Amino acid sequence: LAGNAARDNKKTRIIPRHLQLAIRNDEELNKLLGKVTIAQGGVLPNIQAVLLPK
Amino acid sequence: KARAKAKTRSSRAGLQFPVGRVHRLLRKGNYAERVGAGAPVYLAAVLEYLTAEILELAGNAARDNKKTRIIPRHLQLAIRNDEELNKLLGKVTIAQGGVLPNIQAVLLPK
Amino acid sequence: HRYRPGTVALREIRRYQKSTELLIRKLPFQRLVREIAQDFKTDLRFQSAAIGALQEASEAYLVGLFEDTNLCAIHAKRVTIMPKDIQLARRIRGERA
Amino acid sequence: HRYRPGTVALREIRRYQKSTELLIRKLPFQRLVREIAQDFKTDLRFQSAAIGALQEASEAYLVGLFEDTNLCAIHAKRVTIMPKDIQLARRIRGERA
Amino acid sequence: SRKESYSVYVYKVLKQVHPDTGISSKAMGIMNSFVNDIFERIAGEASRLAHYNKRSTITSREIQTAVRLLLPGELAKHAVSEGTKAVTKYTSSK
Amino acid sequence: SRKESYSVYVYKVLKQVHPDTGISSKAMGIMNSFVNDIFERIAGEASRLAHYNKRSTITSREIQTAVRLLLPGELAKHAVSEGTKAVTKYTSSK
Amino acid sequence: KVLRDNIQGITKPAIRRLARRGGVKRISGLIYEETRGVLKVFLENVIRDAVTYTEHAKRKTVTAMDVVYALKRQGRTLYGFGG
Amino acid sequence: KVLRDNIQGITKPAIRRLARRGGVKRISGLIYEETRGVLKVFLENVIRDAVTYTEHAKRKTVTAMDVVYALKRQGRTLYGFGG
DNA sequence: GGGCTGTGTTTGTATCAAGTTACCTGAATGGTAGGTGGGGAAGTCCAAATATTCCTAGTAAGACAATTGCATTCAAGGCCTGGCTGGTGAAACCTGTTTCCTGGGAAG
Ligand SMILES: [Mg+2]
Repeated sequence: LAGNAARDNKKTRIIPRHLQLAIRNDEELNKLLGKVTIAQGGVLPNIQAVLLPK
Repeated sequence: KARAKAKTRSSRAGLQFPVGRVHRLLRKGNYAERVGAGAPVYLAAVLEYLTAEILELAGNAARDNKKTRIIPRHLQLAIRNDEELNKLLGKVTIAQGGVLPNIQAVLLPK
Repeated sequence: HRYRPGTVALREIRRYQKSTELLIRKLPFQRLVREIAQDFKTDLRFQSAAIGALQEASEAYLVGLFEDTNLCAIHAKRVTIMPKDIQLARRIRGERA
Repeated sequence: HRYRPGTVALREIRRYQKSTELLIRKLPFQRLVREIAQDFKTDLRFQSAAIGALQEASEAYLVGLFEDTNLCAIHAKRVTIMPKDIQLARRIRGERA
Repeated sequence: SRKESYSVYVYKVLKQVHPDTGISSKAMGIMNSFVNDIFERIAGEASRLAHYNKRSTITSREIQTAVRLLLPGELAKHAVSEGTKAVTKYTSSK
Repeated sequence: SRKESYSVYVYKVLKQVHPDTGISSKAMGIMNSFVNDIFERIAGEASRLAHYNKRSTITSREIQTAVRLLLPGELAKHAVSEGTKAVTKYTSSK
Repeated sequence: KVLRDNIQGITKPAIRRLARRGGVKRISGLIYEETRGVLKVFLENVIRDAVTYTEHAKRKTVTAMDVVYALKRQGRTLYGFGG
Repeated sequence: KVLRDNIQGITKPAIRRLARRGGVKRISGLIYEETRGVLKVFLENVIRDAVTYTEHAKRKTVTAMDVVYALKRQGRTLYGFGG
């Protein structure tokens, strides 16, 4: 899964953002590491669709 | 032949929890390979301070509700009355206890 | 004579925060475990101190859930819990992925 | 010309959910640890990979807090977070006794 | 067969600060299982303190750090000083 | 001196399903420390499975139960069957 | 042995009485289909962890320490039954 | 060494920028005296657990695995620095 | 002004536990010899912390504009409470069977 996110954003090497984003994209991989911070990752892109502009 | 008077190591330190039984639960629990002679002494004291501190507080709640024996409700209520005892057992359910009496003071009747 | 709404209710809160009784009864909770255990292994036995280890752990979770549900209901200027509260209670603790 | 309120704001949400940069700067967070460490033991040294182990763990907590704060603000028919939300966010997880 | 326990050693503490007090059977098992759990937290943090400093030895120093971690605030001030009395009394003997 | 690691054995897995892919230094350490942590969860639950059944022996049965506990749902179906291939291949050899 | 309709055994007052222990005055009528869901999630993460202990010792009875060992695993310790 | 007024080092935009990563559009002006409080609670439960490891090995430097061991204790695991 | 539910006080017995012990074995202690682990003292080198400036970026602020948040009023729906009926849950009784339950034992 870290190879795909490297490819989908045109990268040769896998930086930790991809490891941040390969986890929490898959459901069952996330439930294993549900408590776990990955260093230097940030979060997934997420808006609750109520803050959208008017 | 005979031998000397067997003085237990719980009486040689002024404790009540044993040190002979704790010292074979550090060599049959695979915690490490070598266990010092002073370590089950020091651990049977910390098992003895914390066994008092619940039962000290469990004695009061038995007395404040006119009871001779301590039922688990008192152990439920001695914990979570004290602050620092609660932060130790913050994740821990006590069986047959229920909760503390609590209302959020917004549900009071009008 | 006629109680107002919120008077017999508040009698129940000081009642059940005092007792230590079983709220979920035994046999309609024992048979709940005979549904979930059938998937993972058929023909299992249970010691009654292990069913009771669940009846005092499931009641240890809902009471821990509802007391953290009712924080949300008070938080939305309400006194009524709703199933949008629980589904947002559990997302904060991480108890559901 | 003149942006409406909520337009430059929503540009920031898709901006910072994409980068991996440091939001809390280094030296005004390094000196924060030189206040709390002074109580427990004076004259301690810190490896810079351990301060950075905190700068990526404190920012791992507030973002985990604010994303669970904003669930409450939306929950009270609002779009504004308030300090009654955080103090009720933390009481649900048990992160403050 | 034999079930080892800490039930006897509760009456030797219950009759120290409340000498006119009994204790029920089902409340013994809580203070029984309080001990076995608070045992292996302190041991199982002193155990993992042995690997973190590359020693095969549980000293009586390592139990002291594995009580200043598990016990919060004011219990961590007493249960340390309620152990170092029982060691200094122990080592001056024998 | 010598720091043992699992960094080399990642390139022997990274070049199995993505042969045209590199991996950075600071992302190696995550997959390094993913291994050492998911090692001692499985070992440290197989360890405590030895005491619960009164044996001094970690078999290859006890690692199988300490993977059906830590891994949830669909990983617990594959990583069991991705081990019993590597054992039956192993024992038919030698 | 199969006995169905027993997630509906958690009756309508027995969820209200659990609500009263949490300190809840007024509830909705749609918690009852939420509580039975969150309950069966919690028993499909304990019985699934308990049976793998009882199968491992090749026992046919999930004993009292088994469930406590399962609740030890999740980080919700239960005293009073051993373990 | 003593350097005060550094809970005020967590500046007003750097709490807003942390708010934007959580997905928050509009904030109040009274989060700033709440965030600095909840932050120093979280660092008085990590540094208090980290220093007892560094004192135990009689080290004077709280190293990288120490903090990770402290965050291991609370149940918030940090990968990437070891441990 | 009245009423309802919670609360209290007193008695008897059943049950639960407190009591003392008998043994008997398990384990707990005493005395010792051995090695090993760890603890302690040292040193070159190592990593972090500081003193500095410099520049720059974003922090801080002052102004303004518009939305949102709040407070009220409106409208009714939803839920709480209670008068009622009955179906099951539980407690007491009986057991055969099944499983364990280490424990010992035989045999390949
Ligand atoms: Mg043959």
